[PDB]
Amino acid sequence: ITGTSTVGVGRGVLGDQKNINTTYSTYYYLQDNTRGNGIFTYDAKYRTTLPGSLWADADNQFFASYDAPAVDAHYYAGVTYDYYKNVHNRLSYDGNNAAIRSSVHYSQGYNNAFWNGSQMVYGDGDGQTFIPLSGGIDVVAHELTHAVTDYTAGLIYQNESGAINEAISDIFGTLVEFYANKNPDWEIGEDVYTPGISGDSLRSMSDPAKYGDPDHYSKRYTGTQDNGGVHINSGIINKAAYLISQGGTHYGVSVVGIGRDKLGKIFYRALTQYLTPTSNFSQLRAAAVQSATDLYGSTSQEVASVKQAFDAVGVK
Ligand SMILES: CC(C)C[C@H](NC(=O)CNP(=O)(O)CNC(=O)OCc1ccccc1)C(=O)O
Ligand SMILES: [Ca+2]
Ligand SMILES: [Ca+2]
Ligand SMILES: [Ca+2]
Ligand SMILES: [Ca+2]
Ligand SMILES: [Kr]
Ligand SMILES: [Kr]
Ligand SMILES: [Zn+2]
Repeated sequence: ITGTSTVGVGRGVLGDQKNINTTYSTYYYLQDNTRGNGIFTYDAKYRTTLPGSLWADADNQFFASYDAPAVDAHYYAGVTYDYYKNVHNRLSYDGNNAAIRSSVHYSQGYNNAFWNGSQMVYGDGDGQTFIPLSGGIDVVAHELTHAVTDYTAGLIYQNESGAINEAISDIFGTLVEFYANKNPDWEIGEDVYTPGISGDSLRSMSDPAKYGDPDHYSKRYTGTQDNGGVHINSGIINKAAYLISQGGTHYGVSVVGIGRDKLGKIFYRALTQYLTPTSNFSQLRAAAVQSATDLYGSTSQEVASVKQAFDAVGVK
């Protein structure tokens, strides 16, 4: 909408207060004009018709329980935009400052979030499996990263390419969580998953097997559920990424860590310059090796560590 940029204040899903960029024109809308061509957050009103209505508020204060998922979807989309711009010199998901749209209060008791090809969509959860999923910065960044993937490598959402697609979203979701630097970890979704159970999460990158997912190619799933295991076999790539960053010895193979920043540079370059819609795990290894070679040199530690990490998870 046309209006003037304003600054509201509210509380997110976890009860934390934060400022949000809004737009005033009769109402205060969740429209952040400070980033690209805007970040826009919508109310889906417990229905499934998208996007719903641009979020309107009478007083620029967003402290109601109903407001909390919107506050966080809006704010964490901003953090994610900032990460891609400041760290990777990428302007929004398309690289040309496309408007970023999210809808919250999608459906009833909806235990998921997704990119629908055009926007992000967040359920509220059923209150037992999840609380509203936009409360997780890693989840928000995971979802927006699907848009980045779709505009770049275009990894098909099934089988190995789809597991790479998922892992890219978990990797950058985690790197955004570290960028914001509030309780960062290598787990996915811990802030919104199972409010009655402490210390768990949806997936672990450091130890995928803790939540049932493979950590070696010899344990990959090859059935048909979950689009051929895209959220399952992502554990193999997540583990490789974790080892590149943090190091470790895994199934007897030692990896010298190179840190999160270099992990992000290598995988961002692989995603945007080498991966294709049909890339498989072996092709991802080759893309990561080439990316690290471009950035750091063929004789570098970074190249050697990428190779060690993929060796450790059984990907040649
Ligand atoms: C319990 C769940 C939270 C776990 C998992 N989801 C995630 O980890 C995050 N959402 P996501 O990975 O973005 C969904 N992915 C998803 O819904 O993919 C289908 C689609 C394709 C094209 C258009 C619209 C939807 C899942 O879906 O099993
Ligand atoms: Ca209000
Ligand atoms: Ca965390
Ligand atoms: Ca996390
Ligand atoms: Ca929990
Ligand atoms: Kr982005
Ligand atoms: Kr997620
Ligand atoms: Zn995903």
